Amino acid sequence: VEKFGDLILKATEPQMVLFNLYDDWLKTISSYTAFSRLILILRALHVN
Amino acid sequence: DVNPKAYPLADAHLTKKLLDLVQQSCNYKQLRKGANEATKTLNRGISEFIVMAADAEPLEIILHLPLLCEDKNVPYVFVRSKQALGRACGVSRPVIACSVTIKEGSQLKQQIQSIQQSIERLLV
Amino acid sequence: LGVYLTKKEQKKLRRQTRREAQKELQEKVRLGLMPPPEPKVRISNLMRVLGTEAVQDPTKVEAHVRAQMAKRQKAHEEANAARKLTAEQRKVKKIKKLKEDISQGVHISVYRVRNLSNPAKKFKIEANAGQLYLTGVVVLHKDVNVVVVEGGPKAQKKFKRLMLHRIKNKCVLVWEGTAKDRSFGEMKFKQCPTENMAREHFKKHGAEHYWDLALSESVLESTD
RNA sequence: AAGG
RNA sequence: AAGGUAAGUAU
RNA sequence: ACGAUACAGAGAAGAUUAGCAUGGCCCCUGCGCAAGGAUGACA
RNA sequence: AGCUUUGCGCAGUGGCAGUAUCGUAGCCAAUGAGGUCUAUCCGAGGCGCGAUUAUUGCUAAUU
Repeated sequence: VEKFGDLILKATEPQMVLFNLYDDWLKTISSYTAFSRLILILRALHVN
Repeated sequence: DVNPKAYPLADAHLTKKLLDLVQQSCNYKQLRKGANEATKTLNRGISEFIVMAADAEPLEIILHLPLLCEDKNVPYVFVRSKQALGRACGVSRPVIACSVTIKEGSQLKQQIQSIQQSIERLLV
Repeated sequence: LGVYLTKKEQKKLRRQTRREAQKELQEKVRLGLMPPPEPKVRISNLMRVLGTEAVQDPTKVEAHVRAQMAKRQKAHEEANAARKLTAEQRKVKKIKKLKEDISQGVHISVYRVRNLSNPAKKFKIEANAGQLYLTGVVVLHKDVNVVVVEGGPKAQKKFKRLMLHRIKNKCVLVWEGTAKDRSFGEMKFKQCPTENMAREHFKKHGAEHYWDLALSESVLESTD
């Protein structure tokens, strides 16, 4: 994902960064569905 | 008919009201079943009124309860059936004497007082 | 002459009715008249029921599970609401439980109040008697205030409790009893500056003796 | 399938 | 001398 | 009358496995039924 | 007119435990079941027998 790659490449010193991969998902679906959707998205990103 | 020894016998309407109050008292944990428990409640002065059946054979096994009621100033009444009285108490077995105990703050206090007034004006 | 049921009897009845219903449903399913029941699925039950399906289509499976849960909730609400007392029907049950049968007899209570000047108290008495179907009369004098109340024993008890504890000069019950038939209508709150016409009005209904008792008791209290 |  | 038999189906 | 042959040979173990609903118990919520409690309201 | 108590149903959600849940044209039981403690006091089921994966169904696999 560009938002992580550009951030890491642009970084000059180590630092702890907190993100949220369930940005607007818990407002409408359970965390069980959010995790499965995110893992599907990540699998698709890795594969192609 | 019924034994004349049971002179304070209730009519049908009062019988229904008494059985309803006995069932409500059983639901409120305010009832004692049996002649022995009625005697115990009378001796401890925690009895509102005593309901006893007119089919007890012999009836003399509960005729001591009116005397204890008079001594302790507690109203008493006779119902025509020992099987319906037992059912009202929540027990399938016949009951020949049930005692409604005194519980402060109970929601049945007004009904208990009304039944006491009805009984105390029916004996004669 | 109804027969009550013990708690064991009630448990037996409920258990055997539920068992009969379950057996009937199972027979309907086996015979083919009813489709087999689908497993009940919740959010915590989603993966345990369809993990294979939840992996491929997470949002679709989530939507299906939530649709089943919403269907169950909708069925529950429809059952509850379908069997709900109409707003007018609620009044009909209430308007009837408070209507005692005065065919057998009417219970009459007579009250004497030292002072009844407060309009709020007048409205309280009038409304409470009207709701409880307590037909009667209120006669206002300098000291005597005869409140004849006739109706049902439950309404009589409620109204006696009303002026004994809910409403505050003092309130005294003159005489509580029964008569064959009613003799007064709705609350009127007649004003009676003098005793003669108050007695005449009570004689119109044929209940002057209530006025006599109230006047005599008030005189005795004044002398005491 | 073969032996006493 | 034993306590050391596989149970078979075919030919 | 065995045995030799050809074949099989794990020649000693219900080893089962998950899901849901019922059932028991204990609340909570809604609705119905039958009873009841306490209180408020001026012309 | 609201509010609220008790009991009974009907459902919904949730929690807990499977050494336990039922069955009683068997017997006994408030005319007293059962009592180690509190006994001139306690007050309700007990026992025997039967069912069982210590309630019972479907569903999915392998078969």
